Amino acid sequence: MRYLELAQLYQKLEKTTMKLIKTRLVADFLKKVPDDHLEFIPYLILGEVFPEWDERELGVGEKLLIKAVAMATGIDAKEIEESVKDTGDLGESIALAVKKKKQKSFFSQPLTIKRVYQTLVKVAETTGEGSQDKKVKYLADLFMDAEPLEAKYLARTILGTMRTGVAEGLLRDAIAMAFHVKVELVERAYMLTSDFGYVAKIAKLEGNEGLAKVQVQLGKPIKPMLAQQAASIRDALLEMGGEAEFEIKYDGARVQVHKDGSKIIVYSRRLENVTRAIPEIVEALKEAIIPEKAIVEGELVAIGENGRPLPFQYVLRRFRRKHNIEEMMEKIPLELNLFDVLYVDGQSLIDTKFIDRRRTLEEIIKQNEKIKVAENLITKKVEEAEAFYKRALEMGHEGLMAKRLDAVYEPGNRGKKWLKIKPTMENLDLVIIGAEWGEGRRAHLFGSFILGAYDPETGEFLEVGKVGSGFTDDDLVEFTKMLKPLIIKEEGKRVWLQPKVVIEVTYQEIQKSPKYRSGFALRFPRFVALRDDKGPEDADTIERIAQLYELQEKMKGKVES
Ligand SMILES: Nc1ncnc2c1ncn2[C@@H]1O[C@H](COP(=O)(O)O)[C@@H](O)[C@H]1O
Ligand SMILES: [Mg+2]
Repeated sequence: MRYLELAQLYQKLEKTTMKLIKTRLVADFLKKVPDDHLEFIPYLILGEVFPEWDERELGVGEKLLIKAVAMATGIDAKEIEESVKDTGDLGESIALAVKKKKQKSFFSQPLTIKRVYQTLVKVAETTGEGSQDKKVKYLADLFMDAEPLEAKYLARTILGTMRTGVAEGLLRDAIAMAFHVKVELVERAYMLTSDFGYVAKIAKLEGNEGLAKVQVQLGKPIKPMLAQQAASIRDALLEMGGEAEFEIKYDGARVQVHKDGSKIIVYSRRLENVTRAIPEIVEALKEAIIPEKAIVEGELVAIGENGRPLPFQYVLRRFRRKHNIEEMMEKIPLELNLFDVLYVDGQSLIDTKFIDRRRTLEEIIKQNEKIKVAENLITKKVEEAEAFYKRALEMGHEGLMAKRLDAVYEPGNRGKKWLKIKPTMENLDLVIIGAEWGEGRRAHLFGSFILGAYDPETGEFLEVGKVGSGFTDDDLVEFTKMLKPLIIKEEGKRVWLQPKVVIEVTYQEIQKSPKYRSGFALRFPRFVALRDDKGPEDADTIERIAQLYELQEKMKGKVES
């Protein structure tokens, strides 16, 4: 299949604002894709080369890209740069360079999707000595045969700036539509493997039966099972049927570990491969995990000099690797509190009752300085769990998790099989979808941020509030530098932003406002932290908010006596 057909799809996608039309376009295209392109085509359709959990990345910036295009077209980098000043878009200017290339090298050897994909992969894997020059050459080889339209999309694909309105929801729907399979099964398989390519392939070749048989695949992250919040230990035990597994709810960053022999991959909550950020934990895991193959997950916690937990922000700091891992391992010691096992030696435990998974976890983990098994208590006595809860809080943790003993693991689901019990309404993790410049001496900084809750089915982020409290001057400076590149529209003090930054905020109250489309509004939110271990698509949803609203109202309804 020619890359031109894919470029033509991108163009059609950009020419419609309609999700249903986009779904159709993508589905029709998926139907034409050769079977051996299915494993990667979904990502290319999203304008990405690899799944977010891959670790591989094209180490190509605007300059290197321009250099490759200049090399491929015979047009000076400066000229391409000067073109951007008139076009306002590098993609369009690259298309022009390629269009002009016709004068000196008129015939192209038509780009195939296969060649483009294989090239991008080679580029990403070229990190050796003179990786940069090699990447320029691979890309130049590609742009030499590109048609203008193709070049524009190849460029945006390389830069990660593709703007097709295709989100995971639409891609899921497109796969279901293209191969006449149940969207629920496409979703089930996606929650288990986080791999749209894998899911699409199976959908096409095996249909529903195949999708229903999909099991976790070692190395591919499983979307984490989430939890609803209960008002109290008592309420949690009641919901559980009178008995439950209780565990300390550790305040750190959730990670998922895949082990194959001595090979370890650790994924963060947003499924970023963060293995490289925590070498000491990886080493500890090779030792702590007994079975050759396993997938387990836990809460990675920063530990202070007094042995108590440090703020979870410290763990997220470790993930960003802004300082040398060497210094940070010293400055920010970590401990991983494992709380689930989803696979062991070729056997998926997703459909295994929790009690068996926990027993397996206890059996498979030889705890060490770094790797621990979450402390638990299985009880039917509210007072026992309450004592455990009190202790969890005195220990500096968040409270307790209560988990149904007979429940299977539900990838990506925020059900009631796992419940969180805390002393306060949990903070919301929302997407910054806009901001407003501050006033007076703060006019050069964003001083307020519009928060959006993610909508999976639609892919958009609906406004649920505006936070302008809790940020120190430095926070404002940092967020302004971080968000300026995301501006997509500006109007007075108001700026609209690409939905990419998730932040945690407290709120005085969740209000059910007829006002906004979301139906909700947060009363006086306050900044708590940057939650970059969560992608925009991992942010709290309207449903999550509605759930907290119900909890809030349930408690207000109980006020007095
Ligand atoms: N023992 C535990 N079991 C499960 N989740 C835990 C535990 N300790 C801390 N956590 C965190 O609590 C969260 C509960 O689900 P949610 O609040 O929906 O993210 C998980 O995502 C983890 O980050
Ligand atoms: Mg947490």
